[PDB]
Amino acid sequence: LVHRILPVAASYSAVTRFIEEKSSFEYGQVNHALAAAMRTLVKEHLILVSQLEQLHRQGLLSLQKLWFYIQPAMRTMDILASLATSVDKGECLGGSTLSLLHDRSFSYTGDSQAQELCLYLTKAASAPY
Amino acid sequence: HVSGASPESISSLLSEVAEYGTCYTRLSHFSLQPVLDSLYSKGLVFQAFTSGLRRYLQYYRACVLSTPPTLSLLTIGFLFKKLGRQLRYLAELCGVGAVLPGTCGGGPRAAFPTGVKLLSYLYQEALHNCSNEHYPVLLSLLKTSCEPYTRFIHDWVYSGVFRDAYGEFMIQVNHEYLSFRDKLYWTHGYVL
Amino acid sequence: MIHELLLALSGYPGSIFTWNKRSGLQVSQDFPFLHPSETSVLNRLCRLGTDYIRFTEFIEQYTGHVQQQQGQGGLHGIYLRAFCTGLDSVLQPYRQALLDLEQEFLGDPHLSISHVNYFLDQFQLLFPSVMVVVEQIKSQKIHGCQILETVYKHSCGGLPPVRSALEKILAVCHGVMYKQLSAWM
Repeated sequence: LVHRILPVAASYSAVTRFIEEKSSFEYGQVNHALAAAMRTLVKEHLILVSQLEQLHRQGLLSLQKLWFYIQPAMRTMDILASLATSVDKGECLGGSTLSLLHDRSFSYTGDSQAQELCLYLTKAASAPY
Repeated sequence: HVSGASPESISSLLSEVAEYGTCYTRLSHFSLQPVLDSLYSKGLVFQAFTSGLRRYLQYYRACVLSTPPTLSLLTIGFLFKKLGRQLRYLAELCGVGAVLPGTCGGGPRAAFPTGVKLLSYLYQEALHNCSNEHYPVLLSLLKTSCEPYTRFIHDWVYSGVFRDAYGEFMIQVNHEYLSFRDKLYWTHGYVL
Repeated sequence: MIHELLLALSGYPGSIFTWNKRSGLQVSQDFPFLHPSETSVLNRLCRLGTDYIRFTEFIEQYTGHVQQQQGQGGLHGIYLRAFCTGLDSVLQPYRQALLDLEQEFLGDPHLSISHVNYFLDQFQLLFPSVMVVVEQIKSQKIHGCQILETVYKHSCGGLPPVRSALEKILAVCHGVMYKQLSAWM
């Protein structure tokens, strides 16, 4: 059960490295906006782990309750960590990472749990273009 | 042989719950595998089906957690019986769940319909079990499943835009249209 | 002998209660520790159980067993399925009762079998009766709506409990008929 709850960590350290490296002036005006609105989701992730700690302090949380509690943010991180691999993998910058955000938003057209996150990353990353 | 308060029927009773569990694991697996962003074998519509299935699996998981931690041994099974069959049925509805029933090997690996065929396979199964208690589960899967086609329809309806990846949508377009002439306009068509 | 019986009645056999397909449930009939007097009572109690197992097997056999794959009214049909959906819900109180007995045994560590006989003895009569309703269906290969009548003729039963019990099933089955008539009309 620890292993099944461990993928949200590999999708947290990989997600954070992309927000440091692709914030430099060299990567271009849009790659900066994509990571600057991806850093806001990391602040909210930290806000969740602080609430879970208070429940743990009162002896009122267990590994079966934690497993159900983190499921919503296991998905948000998974969409942010895959998208970051791709924007980095193709060395995309400028508009090559404003098309990759339009197309991924279509990929999930029925989900609405992940569609709102992507549709948001494109409103934020297309402000400079 | 030797056991701490375990007459065989307890093991047999434990075996029946187990059947339910095996399905959960396999099913949780069948839906869990996400699209991966490159599901060529399955269609856009197959990726919609799985998403919906998980929503059910999540609701199924929540009921298991809700169970009073304190309850009688026999009472726990009698409580979950309705659900236990409900899921095994859900399992068989999909080939995977049907597969590894336990009465057979994993070799059959029955092919699952995909594209329009899947949407239809479901509708027919809808009419077959319409009066049965298991029918509401299907209506739900279908409603969500049908969403992609509607968008396709809207895109090729209010708009004339022709858009597809795996060509699961029945209408088809060719390069004869790019000839842009009356004879080749007819030569370009749609599937039957 | 106590928790063991509830396990057997609940529908899972044990060595003391030997399931034989021909004999349903059957006691070994020979234990120097238990005198013959309690044996007969157990056999009597076993009868309710013999029927519980057969019913579940049948319900399991024709209900949800397949995703609608020579299917015919005896073999299958929306109506045949409806009979099964009802059979289990009519048998529900028997489940609740068995569950309740355990709570009392948890409550007290020494309750006679006779106490069991008394609480379960209202079912001792309803179960044999429901058996013929199904037995007629299988032998005559009753097909489709003809099942709706087969119960209705047994709706004139001289036991008030049985009448109420079967009536519930017809209400369930009518639902489908009302459902199919809901379209052609």
